[PDB]
Amino acid sequence: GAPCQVVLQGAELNGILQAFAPLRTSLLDSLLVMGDRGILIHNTIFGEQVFLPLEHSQFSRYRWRGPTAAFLSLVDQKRSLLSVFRANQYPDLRRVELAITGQAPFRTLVQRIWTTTSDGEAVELASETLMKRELTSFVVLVPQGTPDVQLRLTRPQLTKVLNATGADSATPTTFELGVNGKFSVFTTSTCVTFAARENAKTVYGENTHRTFSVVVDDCSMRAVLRRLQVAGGTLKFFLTTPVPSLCVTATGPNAVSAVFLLKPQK
Amino acid sequence: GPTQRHTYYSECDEFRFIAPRVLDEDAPPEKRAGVHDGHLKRAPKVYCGGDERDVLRVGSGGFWPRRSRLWGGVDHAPAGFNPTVTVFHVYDILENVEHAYGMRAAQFHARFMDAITPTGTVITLLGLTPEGHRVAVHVYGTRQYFYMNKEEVDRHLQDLCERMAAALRESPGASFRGISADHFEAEVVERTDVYYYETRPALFYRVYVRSGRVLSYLCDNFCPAIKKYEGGVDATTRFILDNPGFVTFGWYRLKPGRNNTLAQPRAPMAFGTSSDVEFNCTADNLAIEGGMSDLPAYKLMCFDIECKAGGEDELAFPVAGHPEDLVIQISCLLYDLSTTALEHVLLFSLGSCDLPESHLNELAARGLPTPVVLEFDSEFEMLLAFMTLVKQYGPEFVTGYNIINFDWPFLLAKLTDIYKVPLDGYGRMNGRGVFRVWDIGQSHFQKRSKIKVNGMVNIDMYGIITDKIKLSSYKLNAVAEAVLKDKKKDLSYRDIPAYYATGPAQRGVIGEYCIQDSLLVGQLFFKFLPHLELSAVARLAGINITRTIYDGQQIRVFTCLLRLADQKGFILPDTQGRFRGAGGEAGRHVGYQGARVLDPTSGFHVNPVVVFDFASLYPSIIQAHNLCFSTLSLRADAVAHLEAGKDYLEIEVGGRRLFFVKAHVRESLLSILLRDWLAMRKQIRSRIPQSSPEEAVLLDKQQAAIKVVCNSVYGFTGVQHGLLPCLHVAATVTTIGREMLLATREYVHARWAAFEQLLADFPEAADMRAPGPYSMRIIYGDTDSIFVLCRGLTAAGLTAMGDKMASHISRALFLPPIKLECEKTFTKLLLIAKKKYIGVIYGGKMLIKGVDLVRKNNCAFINRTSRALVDLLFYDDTVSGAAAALAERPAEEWLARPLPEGLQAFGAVLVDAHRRITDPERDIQDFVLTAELSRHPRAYTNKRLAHLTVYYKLMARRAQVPSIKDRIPYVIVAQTREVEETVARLARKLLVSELAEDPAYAIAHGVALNTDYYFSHLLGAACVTFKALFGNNAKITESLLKRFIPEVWHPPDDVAARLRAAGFGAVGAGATAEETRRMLHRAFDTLA
DNA sequence: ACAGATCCCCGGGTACCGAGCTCGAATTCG
DNA sequence: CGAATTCGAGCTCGGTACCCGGGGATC
Ligand SMILES: [Mg+2]
Ligand SMILES: [Mg+2]
Ligand SMILES: [Mg+2]
Repeated sequence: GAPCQVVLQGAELNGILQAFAPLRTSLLDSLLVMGDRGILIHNTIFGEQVFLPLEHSQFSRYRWRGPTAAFLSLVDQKRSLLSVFRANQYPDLRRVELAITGQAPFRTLVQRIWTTTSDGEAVELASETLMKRELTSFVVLVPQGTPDVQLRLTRPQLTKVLNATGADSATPTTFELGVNGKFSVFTTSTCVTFAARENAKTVYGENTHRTFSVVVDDCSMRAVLRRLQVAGGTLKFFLTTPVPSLCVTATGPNAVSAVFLLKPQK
Repeated sequence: GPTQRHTYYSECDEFRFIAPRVLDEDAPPEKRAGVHDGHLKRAPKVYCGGDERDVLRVGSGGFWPRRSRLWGGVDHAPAGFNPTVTVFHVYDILENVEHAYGMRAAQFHARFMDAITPTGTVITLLGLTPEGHRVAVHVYGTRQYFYMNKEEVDRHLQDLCERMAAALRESPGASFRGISADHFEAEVVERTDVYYYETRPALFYRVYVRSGRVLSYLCDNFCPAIKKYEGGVDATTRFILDNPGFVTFGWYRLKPGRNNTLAQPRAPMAFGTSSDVEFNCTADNLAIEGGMSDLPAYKLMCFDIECKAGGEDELAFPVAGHPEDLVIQISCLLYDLSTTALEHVLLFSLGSCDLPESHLNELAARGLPTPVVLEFDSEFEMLLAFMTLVKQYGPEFVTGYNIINFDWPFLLAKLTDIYKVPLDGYGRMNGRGVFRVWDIGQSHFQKRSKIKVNGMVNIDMYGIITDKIKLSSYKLNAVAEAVLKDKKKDLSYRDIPAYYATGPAQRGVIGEYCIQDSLLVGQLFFKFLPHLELSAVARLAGINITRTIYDGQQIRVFTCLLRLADQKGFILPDTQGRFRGAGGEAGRHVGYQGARVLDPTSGFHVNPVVVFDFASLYPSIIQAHNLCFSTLSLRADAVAHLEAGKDYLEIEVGGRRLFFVKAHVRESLLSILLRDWLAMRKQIRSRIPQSSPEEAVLLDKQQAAIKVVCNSVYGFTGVQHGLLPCLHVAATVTTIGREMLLATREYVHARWAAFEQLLADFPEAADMRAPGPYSMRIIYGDTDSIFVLCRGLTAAGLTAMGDKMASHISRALFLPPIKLECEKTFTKLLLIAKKKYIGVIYGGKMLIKGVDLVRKNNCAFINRTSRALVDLLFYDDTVSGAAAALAERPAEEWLARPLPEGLQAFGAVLVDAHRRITDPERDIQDFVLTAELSRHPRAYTNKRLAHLTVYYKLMARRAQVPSIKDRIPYVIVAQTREVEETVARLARKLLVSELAEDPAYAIAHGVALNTDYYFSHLLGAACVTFKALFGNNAKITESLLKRFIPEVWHPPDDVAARLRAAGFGAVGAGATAEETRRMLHRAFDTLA
């Protein structure tokens, strides 16, 4: 019936339930952008950009046709299209059916939930099922390119770095990879240093030789990255282009990422 | 010379020349701004065509119509001028307390000199002789009088003993003096108190006072323990109720009353009122002769003010007290009130004035007299000419637009403060008269700003059009547009002293706007003819016209009750110590339970909803069960000699179990008072079926205006601290009302709820059966209605038979005066809330009853759009079907399943209303909210109010300060950083109160409006009416109605400049539609 | 020196508790 | 030795109840 039918069947659904769980009540003001390739989730968190791809393999099957739609997630302005995945709401879940039946401008998306009943049974609760509608005209600025030094900065040390950052605008922190892979987060208060490679200070990345020094002037980096509560697992660095961008990705089952703008250097 | 001397300027040689020093171009550009000041030794002067005639020289013949016979004594009438008059028309009765030593050269007859002999009260009747002469007939010998129990005056004090006591008991802190035996009379008379059926006749002293001091005795001075019985009745009412049949606006005749005594014209030099022929009849030389039904050429004047403001700021609304803010020019149209004719179109100007030839030609092309423009060099010498016109020409009726608030108080404030000239003589009596404007704005308890002038009936049209039409903003431009289908061209004040500083060719444009304004006023007065409609109630009540315009509704009802009281051996007690002594026991006070509102079965109701209405319910409960004070026995001793059910009624009203006596052992006064008024509303409802569809609407509002004065009977009873409060009768009235509705519902449900019982009672319904299943189910009531949803019946003749149901239920349940009527039948009624409903009458007009679209606050823009949504629901067809389809599923179940494909037309007007709000080419005057000031703004408990905020913004920037009860316009201006330093300088998601702004200030300074406020308010209005379809919860509708509106997202632009600069891609609208997909495909590989 | 009534719904502006929020200064736990 | 849980204190802001006040409906 609906051309664009996407379903989360139980094994994959408990995959994405754990992927969404850590980000408690963040991204429930998201903007879901859905195209042929999955679904991407966007938001401003402490005035900074944050993203979450949901590519096909994540959930059971995806089928989509026509223009990419964008659904301003907060549905009826208190309830949220992604509430279903908060990992303690609707606890013993089963198949969730996102489908959109419209045509191109005025698409509308129905989130149908199903809830176990312990025989193998399940009750579709058509009491909390959601009905959103496509934003008519939506412009969202999405990261692009390929980073030039992606290092894997793992779970402890991505606390060390955010603590190494400072409180307010007085004190700009400075990421500076030097020759032979120093990768130090310098600032007036304290400094954290690493080995950059291709014994638990071996920060594994690739093509790290392309030296940079960059300075982060947003005081928010600890704020948002902690708010997301990432386990770390990569800093993505885009140096080439003006106002180089520091994005940061986690490596658990989720892929939430947060682009940090930086002041002109390298 | 005269005996009663005249107190109106008849001569002058010194005044306060004030003349803005722009009229004299013999000074360079430095002495242009400002105004002169300083006395002069010339007698004042008017130029009209290039003639000089000192303003106060009656004689050769003036630039104005002289309609007087006297001027400063010197009789200016043709010699031998002795009209005989015996049929005169009276419009205003005055009381004046003249004296015997004050009139000795009057040469009266001895009868008259005896009437006043110490002093006395002389009722001047005042009017026109049909030929045209202004007659003033002075009627002597009318004494006001108050009664007092014989016992209580025989203990507190302990006939001539009484008056000798009371005469000098007044003495302390003298304001009276020389008060002797001959100033009061007692006589023992035998009468019953009005209250309760148990109350026996007793013996009272009738105290006849000589003049206008009863109010002292009836004030707490004399003896507070003694209950004075009727002390508020005037000399005038004691003249109108005891001479039988006399009416205070009606033709009289002058008859040789008794002894063959004869009325006595005065000599011209003893005239108490500047009029042509004056007479000294007594109480009973008059007769009331009828059959003559005419209105004798009373000259209505219709005048306006235009005022300038000077000294150091020109864009400042002028203020009366300032010697420099000064009146420039005033229209004065003079009409004839018998033929609706216009003559003489006078305009008074301060200095040279022309008039554009367009104005003179438009007027002559309308058959209106050529304007007469009088050029006065000095402002005082203008406002003396103007109140020499209103004392020589002597308009009986006066009119204006906002005369009570801005025109007259400016003019009088300017005379009395700044030029110090008595206004007491410029009324109709040439000395010791009343010329007063009472403003409400004195932190007070009244609702009227009253002007009383001595013998002139100041019918303002702001009152009248604020009681006849339900219009958001009552400024003359808008009321001319709405009421006359006209297009007026305004002149905002701000540009007045730019048209004045130029030569006369722009003072002419000011005179154009004055005359064209006051001719419009004249047109509204003759459209609504207030003088006839207030005349009818002045006749019916006994109050003057001047007291039926400005003194509320307890007085007309008390006065009719007083004429019924003192013909039945009754006396009407006077309770005093009113509310600033309050109720004596040593948020809004509801003195009793008032009415029922049955629960509305909220919903759209496609089936015929046939309404039944009691016909003026309360006044037929004060008659069906003869509820008055006089039958109120509220104990059970005095109704013991009569039997239950046939001679009295028991009603637990508050728990009291009042016993109300039946009709044949005592008859009410409220039942009998109401019988006269009801036939008056019955004649004004008679005339409706035979009139024009626009002259029917004025005889619709005259019958509503008497529905209020008949139901005021009930009201007047139920007031607290009023003139005759009896909350027992009012509580009962409402009790029987609530009961009568529940009786009707337990009869319509039990009797007619199987269709075969309809067929056995009205066999004309055999063919009225529409196919569906039958149910007669009352779904709504109100103080009289009962909306009977009749399901399974065709609407075609449901009013045909419904006249029969309303005649069956009436006869079968209620007493014969009570009449249930089937006034309407709706099809497609929407029952949104308790007193709110929209429904389309059978085959035609829509009845919108109070849904935030029938009320004066809400912005015009939002009223046009919900007014189109209601049409898209009732009149349209797919939408009506769809709306009815939104009953199949509870409210919750439309938040998932889409709206059933008929309402895509409903939503279009919401997305389109949202598209229009955002356009930068909006017109502020379409987005203007407005709300009533309603109180002195310092008496407000809650001071953080939108309109209040705009009232202080107005008054702070020297602008027009809207007098109490003026609708304050206010548009809500965008929240910006200039609406946030202004609050802080005057002191952060700002309240709607502190974004209020006057639209004059919102157009001259190009401020944005809130497009969040006004659209959230449009969905607020839409939601309140349309909740009724969805379940009647406003949260579901608010969530479903706004789903229609497209939502759009962009990064806050500068951030996009930075992001773009960071080399991101824009994905959507800001690109075109094939730049979004390809690059958003790349972004995924980036983050993946 | 003045003077019909009550009932009723919304909207704006307060002033709570509170349920849900992360966000820490001890922690129990590896 | 380790730095990985917690039940405490700060948050919002929903959403209650409140008043008021505007302004209808009904007599
Ligand atoms: Mg005016
Ligand atoms: Mg009625
Ligand atoms: Mg009727």
